[PDB]
Amino acid sequence: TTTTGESADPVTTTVENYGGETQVQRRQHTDVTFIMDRFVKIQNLNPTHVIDLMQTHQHGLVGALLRAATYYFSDLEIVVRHDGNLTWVPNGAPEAALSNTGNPTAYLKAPFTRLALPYTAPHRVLATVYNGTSKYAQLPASFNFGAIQATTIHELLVRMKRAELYCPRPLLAVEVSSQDRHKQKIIAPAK
Amino acid sequence: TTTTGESADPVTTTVENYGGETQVQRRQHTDVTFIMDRFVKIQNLNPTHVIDLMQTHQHGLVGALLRAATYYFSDLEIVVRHDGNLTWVPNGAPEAALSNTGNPTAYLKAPFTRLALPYTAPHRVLATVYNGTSKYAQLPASFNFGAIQATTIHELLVRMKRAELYCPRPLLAVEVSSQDRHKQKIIAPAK
Amino acid sequence: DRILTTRNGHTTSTTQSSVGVTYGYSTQEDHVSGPNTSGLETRVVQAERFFKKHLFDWTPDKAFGHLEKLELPTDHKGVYGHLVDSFAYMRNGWDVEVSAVGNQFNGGCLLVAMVPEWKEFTPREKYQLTLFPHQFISPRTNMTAHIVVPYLGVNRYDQYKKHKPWTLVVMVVSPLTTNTVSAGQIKVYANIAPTHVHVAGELPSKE
Amino acid sequence: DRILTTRNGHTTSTTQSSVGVTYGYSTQEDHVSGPNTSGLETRVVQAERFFKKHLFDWTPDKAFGHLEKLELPTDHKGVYGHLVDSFAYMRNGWDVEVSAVGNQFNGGCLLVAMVPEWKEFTPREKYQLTLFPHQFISPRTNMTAHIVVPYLGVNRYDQYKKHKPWTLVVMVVSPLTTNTVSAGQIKVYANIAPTHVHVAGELPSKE
Amino acid sequence: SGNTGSIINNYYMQQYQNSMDTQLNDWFSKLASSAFSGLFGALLA
Amino acid sequence: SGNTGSIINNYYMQQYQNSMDTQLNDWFSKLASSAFSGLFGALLA
Amino acid sequence: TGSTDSKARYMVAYVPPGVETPPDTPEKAAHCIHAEWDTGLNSKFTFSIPYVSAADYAYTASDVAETTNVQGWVCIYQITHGKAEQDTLVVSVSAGKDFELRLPIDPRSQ
Repeated sequence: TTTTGESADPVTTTVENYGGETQVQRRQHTDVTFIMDRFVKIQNLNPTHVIDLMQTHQHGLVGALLRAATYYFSDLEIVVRHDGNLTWVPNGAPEAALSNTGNPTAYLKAPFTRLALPYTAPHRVLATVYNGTSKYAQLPASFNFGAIQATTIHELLVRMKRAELYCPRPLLAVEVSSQDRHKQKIIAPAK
Repeated sequence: TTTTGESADPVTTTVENYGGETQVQRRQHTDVTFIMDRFVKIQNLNPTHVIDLMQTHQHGLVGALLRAATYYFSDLEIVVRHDGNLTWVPNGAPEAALSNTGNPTAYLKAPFTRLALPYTAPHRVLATVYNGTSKYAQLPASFNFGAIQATTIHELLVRMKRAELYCPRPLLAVEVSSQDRHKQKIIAPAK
Repeated sequence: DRILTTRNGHTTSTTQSSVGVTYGYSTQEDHVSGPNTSGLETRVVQAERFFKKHLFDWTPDKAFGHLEKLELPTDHKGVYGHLVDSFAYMRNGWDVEVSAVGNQFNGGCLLVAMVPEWKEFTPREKYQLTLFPHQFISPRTNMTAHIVVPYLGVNRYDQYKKHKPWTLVVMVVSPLTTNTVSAGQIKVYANIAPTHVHVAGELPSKE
Repeated sequence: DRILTTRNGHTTSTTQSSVGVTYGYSTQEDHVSGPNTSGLETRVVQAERFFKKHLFDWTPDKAFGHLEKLELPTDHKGVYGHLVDSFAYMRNGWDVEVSAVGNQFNGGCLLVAMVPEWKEFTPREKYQLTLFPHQFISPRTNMTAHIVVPYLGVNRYDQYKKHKPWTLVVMVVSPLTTNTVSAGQIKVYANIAPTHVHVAGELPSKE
Repeated sequence: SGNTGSIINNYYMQQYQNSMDTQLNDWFSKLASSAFSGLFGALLA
Repeated sequence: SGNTGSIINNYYMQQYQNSMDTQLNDWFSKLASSAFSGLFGALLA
Repeated sequence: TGSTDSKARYMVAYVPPGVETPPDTPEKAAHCIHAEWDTGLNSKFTFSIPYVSAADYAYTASDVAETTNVQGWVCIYQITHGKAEQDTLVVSVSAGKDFELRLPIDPRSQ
């Protein structure tokens, strides 16, 4: 295909131009809701922890794809391994509320607690980057999914439910120095 | 029945030729999908293990029947007894991926973990023998059902689901030296 | 009807001692246009014709189990061979005729078989080579065996310099016997034609 | 419409400075199946694709009449070339693109012609090369000439190792002129595709 | 919707399982679908 | 299909339980069915 | 991106696996699937790299053991140019209509 490149209009040429035949494609695995819908680790934890998806690892499957969007929306599931009872409070609650039973509190049941939580931010969508300040770099404090507290929080997994992503941003593979290809050990049978 | 043996056309004579009567036969137990559909041991294990059906024992019920086919297809179930969490990655994944939670990871639940896995090879069918090389004897590295990893893998059972076999190959019973029959202790009541 | 004429391109073969044609695994080919060649494959009928190869000399001293094999494709100095060097991927089936000309006073028997994914068979496995597409050649009855097989393999197209899906196998079932009026040995030849030849991925010239 | 894309097999050529396509002597081929091949000819579409050749460097010092030629077929290291060695007889037409890339600040003019049965032309005859299928390349207007010709000759099929019916000719009509903003020389290339390739009379292998 | 494959309904009502959206659109799908294909000019195939 | 005997459906959808086949045949059954039986010649029974 | 007075003619070829090294000249590469184009009013040319392989899918990653690339090469040549010495050809890539990715994995070091 020949065109005006400067206009930046999408152009998708096919193998038919030189006699080939375009095949059928099945893209379920790159569907946004599907791909974000799996548990990933949060990692930097404390007994009092504010749920912030930006604490996912930046190169992890979910963390990288999330950072490759400017705005997003989703509900959430969490799996928490903790000592003591686990309390959760919604976005906007005073940190002091984490000490009370009247807020959703899960009594310990081995091996860990799994819960479904709704989006509770006061904004219509959240952002992974925010160009400005929120007080009268970092993200506004209101970008969170609430907070949890237990005597000890050993592990925390989060899962984005019914995710929506808006305005794509750069997503990078590892840099290559080999001058030809990034090579690594791909799994193969023994002996 | 009398025929031209050289042509090698199938000929199935019956007892009717001399006055007998052919009976009803029920062959469900020799149905291919049915017979391959049971768990068998894998045996040579490591904390990082690539699932390769050719690691079944060559004289085991499943291992021998599998080797008596040239090509095959199937989905899979596995039972794994392991320490730590178990992670599985599909055919083609970098071995390094086994360390991450974003890949199907099963948290330990005694006594072991049972999972259903889909066929994930890039080929339409796999082979038990391959006459050639795959690099630019052994089987191409791409003939596998993914890999698993845990701190320790104590035991691994595999089960072929909806198996399909193509192009029969030799299947041998034990060799006999007795000159008449292979004899062995068949189970019989005590005293 | 013992007299058969087979035609492949501008080449023919006529035999008056045949016992028919054996089709192995199928009587037709899988689809030759799948997703892996993106519609860029083409057929080359000029390659679909007979080429020849001497396999071995069947002599009275070769015992049961003596096995001779020919992996396919083999070195080809004609059109088919040039395709292997000019295209990255190919697929084709085989039309195979094996002849063993002695006379009717010879006795004995040869098993002629086409084997997918060859591997060296142990002596015990040789008792089961009839599981593969085959015919027998027995001097009292025929001098020719004829087998037709389709392309097969884990991949829809192949790189024959790296993998050979089919192997022609000839095995002595009962040793060649001789008389005062029989031939003393029988030279065994193959007359082979590739079928439904398709290529994809034209390569650069070497110079 | 100055933008033209030509496709021959799995090869394409796109030009944004063309002045159309000139058809020489005919817009179709004579019959490819006549009595001289007894119905044994076949078509080889894998040979019908573009191959490349540098013709010469057009520099300011070459005067009117300077002539460069390329007899066809020429040495070919691809599929078409193998056909010349594997079959006794062949026939094909030609789809010819000649490009002369300088810039629009160059002046001058090249005559591009296809000549049947080449013979060295005398200087006076050069004034009449426009009797043959041709186009001009003049930097102020186009960088590409495009000519399509059918197979022809006293014989319906030919032995290209003994006779070359067509010759591509490029002749300087007006010398290349240069400025401070123009290119200093123009390299002239040919992008050629054989068309309607038919072969007959398969040859033995050399080994 | 997403990575879930239970053939059977959810034991809990939707008003509990998820947040509920209120009202007062696939841009990239439109953008990709709108892409030019084929050539431009005149073909001599 | 195979060695399974639950009278009741599977709790999970098929797209999850197994891989899904796509399209672009029992040779040995045909081969065995085609076998000659009886005799050959002339019977005197 | 050259100026109006700079012209060039380019060629792109898809070289499948099967040769030791990529062709170094347009003439050797002409026998491959390829496209040639010249510069003019339309500054952009797009070409589809076809999926041609033995298996129906290919691995996205590359193994330490594979020396020459399993899927072949793309070679870009300049046939010739006129006054285009400092002028450039910007190259970008996008997914084709039937491009497909399957089997999600989480491979980076974390």
